[PDB]
Amino acid sequence: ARYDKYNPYGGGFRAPLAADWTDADAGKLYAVGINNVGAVVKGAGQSGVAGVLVLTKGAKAGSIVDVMKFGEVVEFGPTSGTPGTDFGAAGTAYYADTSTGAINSTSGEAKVKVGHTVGAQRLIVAVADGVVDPSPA
Amino acid sequence: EKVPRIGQFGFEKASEFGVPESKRTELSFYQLAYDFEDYDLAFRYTWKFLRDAPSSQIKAYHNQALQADAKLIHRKVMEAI
Repeated sequence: ARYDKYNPYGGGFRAPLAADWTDADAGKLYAVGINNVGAVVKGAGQSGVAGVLVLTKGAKAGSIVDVMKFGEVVEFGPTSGTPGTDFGAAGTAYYADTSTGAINSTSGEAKVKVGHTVGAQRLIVAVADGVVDPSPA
Repeated sequence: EKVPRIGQFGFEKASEFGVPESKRTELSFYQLAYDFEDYDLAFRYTWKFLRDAPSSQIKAYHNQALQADAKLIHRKVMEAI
């Protein structure tokens, strides 16, 4: 995955990274949140899910990252896939697991919708306010 | 007298896509002034006294008022401290 359209004014925001992200995560997309210290963590923090993050290379804790709330992500596929391979399905909604920050097409009441795909490899990012269903039957 | 001051701000760590928080600052001041006051003294005579008194006593009186002035300014400078 890569950022393709990013808007610095309310489309995304600067925050410090809470822990090291390794080159094993390079080019993966995760959903992310803010911990009680004000730094970026995978999954929901205290904030709920705040946005999505891609790093093109590994990054150290306390370095600044650009979290995306609204934009376009290209070369997209599920977080469990391999970058530049195993792309998304065309025309479908994508959801974060709030615990791990992993993104896939399977909906669930406790999950957060992050966007939908326009053709297999492009995700239109537009992160929801909260979980799909906070009051199941 | 007016003594102004200005607030101050610092940098932020940069990033690859996003943009910085904005910075502002504001003025404020103290101010101080100097007091002012008026002081009086008198000589009074009867007509018989000015007819009969030596003119040297009047010059001696004028000189002693001009001394009482220098005493006054010193007290009011030391009171200020």
